[PDB]
Amino acid sequence: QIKGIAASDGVAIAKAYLLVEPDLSFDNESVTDTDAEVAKFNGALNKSKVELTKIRNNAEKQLGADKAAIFDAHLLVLEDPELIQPIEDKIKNESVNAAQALTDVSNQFITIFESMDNEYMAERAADIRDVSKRVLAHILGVELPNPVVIIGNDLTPSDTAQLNKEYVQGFVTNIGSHSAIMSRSLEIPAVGTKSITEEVEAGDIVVDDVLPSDEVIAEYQEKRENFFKDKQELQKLRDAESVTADGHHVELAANIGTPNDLPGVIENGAEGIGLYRTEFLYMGRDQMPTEEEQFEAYKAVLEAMKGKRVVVRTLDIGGDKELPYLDLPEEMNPFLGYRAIRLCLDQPEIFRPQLRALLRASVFGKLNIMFPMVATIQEFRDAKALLEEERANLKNEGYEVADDIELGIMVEIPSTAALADIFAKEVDFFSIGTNDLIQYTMAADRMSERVSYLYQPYNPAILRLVKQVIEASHAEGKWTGMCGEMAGDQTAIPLLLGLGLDEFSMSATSILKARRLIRSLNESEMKELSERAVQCATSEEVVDLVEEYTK
Amino acid sequence: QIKGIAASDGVAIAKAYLLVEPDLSFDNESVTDTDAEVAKFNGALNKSKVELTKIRNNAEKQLGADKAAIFDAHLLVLEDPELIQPIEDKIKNESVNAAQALTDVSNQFITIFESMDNEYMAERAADIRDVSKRVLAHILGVELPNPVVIIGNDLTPSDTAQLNKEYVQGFVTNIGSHSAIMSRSLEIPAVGTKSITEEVEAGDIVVDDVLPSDEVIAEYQEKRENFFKDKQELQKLRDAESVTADGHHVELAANIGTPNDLPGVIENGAEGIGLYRTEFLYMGRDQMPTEEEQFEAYKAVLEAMKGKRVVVRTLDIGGDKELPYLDLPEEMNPFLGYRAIRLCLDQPEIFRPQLRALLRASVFGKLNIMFPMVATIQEFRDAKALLEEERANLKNEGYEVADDIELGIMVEIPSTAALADIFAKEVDFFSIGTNDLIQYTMAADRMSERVSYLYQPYNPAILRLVKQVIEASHAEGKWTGMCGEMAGDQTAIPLLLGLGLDEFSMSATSILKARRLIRSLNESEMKELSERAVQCATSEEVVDLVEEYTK
Repeated sequence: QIKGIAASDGVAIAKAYLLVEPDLSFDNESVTDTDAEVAKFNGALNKSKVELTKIRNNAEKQLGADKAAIFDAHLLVLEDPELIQPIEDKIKNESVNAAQALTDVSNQFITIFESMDNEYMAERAADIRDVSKRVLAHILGVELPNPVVIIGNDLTPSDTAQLNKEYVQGFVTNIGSHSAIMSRSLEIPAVGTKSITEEVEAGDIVVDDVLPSDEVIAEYQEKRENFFKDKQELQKLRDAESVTADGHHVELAANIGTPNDLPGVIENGAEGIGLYRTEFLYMGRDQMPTEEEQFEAYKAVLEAMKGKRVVVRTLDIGGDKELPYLDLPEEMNPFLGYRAIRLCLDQPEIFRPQLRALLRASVFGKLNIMFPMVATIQEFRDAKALLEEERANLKNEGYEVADDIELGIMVEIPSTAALADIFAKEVDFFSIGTNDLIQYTMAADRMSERVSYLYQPYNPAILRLVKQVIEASHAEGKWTGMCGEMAGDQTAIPLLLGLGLDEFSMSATSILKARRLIRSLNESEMKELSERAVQCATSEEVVDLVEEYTK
Repeated sequence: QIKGIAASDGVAIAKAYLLVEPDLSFDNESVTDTDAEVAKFNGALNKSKVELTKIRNNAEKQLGADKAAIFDAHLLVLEDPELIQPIEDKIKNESVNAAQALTDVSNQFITIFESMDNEYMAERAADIRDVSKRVLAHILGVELPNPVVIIGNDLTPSDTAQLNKEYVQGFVTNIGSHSAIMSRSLEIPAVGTKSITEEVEAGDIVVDDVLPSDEVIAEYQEKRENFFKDKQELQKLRDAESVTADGHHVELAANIGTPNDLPGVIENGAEGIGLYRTEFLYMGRDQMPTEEEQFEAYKAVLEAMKGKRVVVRTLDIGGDKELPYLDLPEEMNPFLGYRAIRLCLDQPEIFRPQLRALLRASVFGKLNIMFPMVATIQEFRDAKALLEEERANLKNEGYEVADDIELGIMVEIPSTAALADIFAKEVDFFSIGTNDLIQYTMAADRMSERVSYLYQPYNPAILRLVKQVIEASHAEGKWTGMCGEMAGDQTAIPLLLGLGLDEFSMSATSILKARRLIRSLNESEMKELSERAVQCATSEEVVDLVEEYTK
């Protein structure tokens, strides 16, 4: 029973392996029948060759290709006549046994090859030493490791590969890395010991380190069908609908910041993209991104989502970021200054390329465009007018532009929530960016440590502003989404459901667990939780109410 | 008709003065009756002395005291025998007239005294030259200036004082200072000319520069009874109530930042102090202010207001300010960080001295304590608990502490407005600090130029948050005040009245004009203006509605 119960999964229950290198010690004896001694050596030699030729071929046809070149090198050594002949001649002319004959001759090679200090000649001496050990073991009749719950002294980042990952089930508990690496990589169990070298015999274990009992072999056995159970039923929801137990439907979209995030979107079952952050196109470069370059990236995503909603956020950046082209002064409170839509409306030369590209990409999918940092109705109107201006420009140039592009704002500035009903008439949708709404509403820097205690996503104040935005959009027949981390928060989800949020958008690695929660919930019950939640005074009271309705 | 119609008031209509130095040129003649010529000189000498002795005495008994020492010096010169005798001897022995005799002898003195380069010997030569000119004028029979609408070539910061400020009514239009200074200082009119030296004769003007017409002398005459009319009826409201034409009562308090602001509070008719900023006690020093020092300053004001409400704001400061004692890190967005109540609750060693002093000072007047930057209900509760803790401490030490000290928060963080109804139960009052509420609600730095266009006090969003705070306090039987510049804004006042704000607090120099506006208004009509105002979409629409209801 050791520790280090991490690095990988749990519950293994298999045999063993013990990669401990056997005792290949021998006494330098003298032989009577040298011919027999030479045949003995030649027999171990060939046995080693068929062994290697089996290891090689059975490494490529599994999971090697490039891992199968060390064995061909191992094999090349054994074909070297300048190695074999000296051994045989020693057996004959010196009348010593094969074991020492092999060792003596191979040692000389090891000696000469390491004193060359070449990165390869030291590799050669390493191959000789490695294969010489194989023949020698055959020569002495000692069965050595080769391709169960593996267990070894150290952590070989080369030895742990020979075995077939298939039968290589269970775990691999050593004693402290090269072990904890493939531990989680092979998706197996682990459980960094020390005195594990004296556990069970060669027969044997149970990862989770228990080894055996034959009694409590049922507890962990079903505890395994509890680990795979969750992971399986979870991924099974990949295509399942996002519906509450009582039939209430919601959409679970993903937040991405690059077309490279697309694979994670599909493998998690997102129902669309609620936030396509576009800063990656502008940050880390010396020139602004061209219309054509942005077009390609918007179109790629629109098309890849096959008609699913894709909400692109126009440039949301300010002076606190590098940006060599463009000259943004220092600023005392950048989060309260010249940034996002303020910068874009003030510098249309950086905004037009983005709007033209979006407009052009709109024909390849279901595109929604949202503006960040809008504080006033006139700012939305100016942005929209500029979008319409380039719309007309694109048509007079022959380009096709989708006519039903929904325009919204990302609610983050409190004044925007205070006027929800007014914006709800001119806008097509709202998307609550709680990361910044919490910040501005609590007047606490989302990145500051000294005041992080005021960054309260569950505070009644936040819930109330979220509610008036949602209710304001529904009254005008529109919808409201959320792309702030809150939307993927297990504690917030129950509340958002009750409040009536239409679409939740989050990192792809959260949709599944979120879909699970949403299914095991009653909207009628969540609605009640939210009505009381917005009547609380503190965040703690809100939390207590959520742990209550989600017992 | 010149220009420069500023520097002072308007509408004068008086005589003239023309301080132009007369022509004191004379021809060096020869005299027959030297005795008569000496008596002539002696006659001008004595006439000058009684003239000066009159100027001296009639300078102290008016507005001089320290201005009456130049004349005694002027007089001391004329008593100097080393000056007189040489003149007389010249008249007798050289047989030349007094004019040249005086000039010649005085010149020598001027010569000798200026070549000494002393700051005083040059002052002596200046006195001689100045008084020598007086005798000489008498000697030639030339009436010179002495103590109407003054007019002169230059701007003498010494000549313009001889005349009695009483008869010195009207203005003083020169040609370009030493003129524009006392222009507004004497509260007279002005109207920086150039070719004004050739205006009206010695008889004569009308400041406002018209001079005379005897026809349009009625227009400006009543236009004067329009200037003094406003200024008079305005100060008459010093003791008048702050009531709307239809009987709605409100309080007009003052905002101060030091006991030295007290005189302006009384002379403007403030009905109390709505904001006593306490930063002055902490800024610009190397040690924190002691309890005793703060006590003295709070008590002084409490007592001086004779039972009128005095709302003290606890320390409202953050890292963006010097503050040598205390160590506040750099911070990227200080307005969104460690400051005000956040700093005080985190460093009670700086907060307790302030609360103890306030508690102690409470027995000398009607004190209200309000906390700044409160964002959460728990922050108010923690501040209150700490106040109660020192309350108990002070009583167990023998100090007296008023039991009815009202506790409130300065609403500036949006979350605070979103939860108005909750705070309205635990707090005694609210005081809207619109300077920062506008900033956080519009997410625009109150001090930043590039985004000042978003600092919109009349934006519907701001009006709505103000309204929900006021309505929330009234429902709990409490009151709401406002100390942001908005409360003293002529455009905002009509709206605040309609919204039902109980107390307006502003710089003392605004209460009068504000009281005027409030009186010439119908609350029932203002209430209607506000209901529509909170239904607008833009600031411009709000403004248009105010110019409409205040035609």
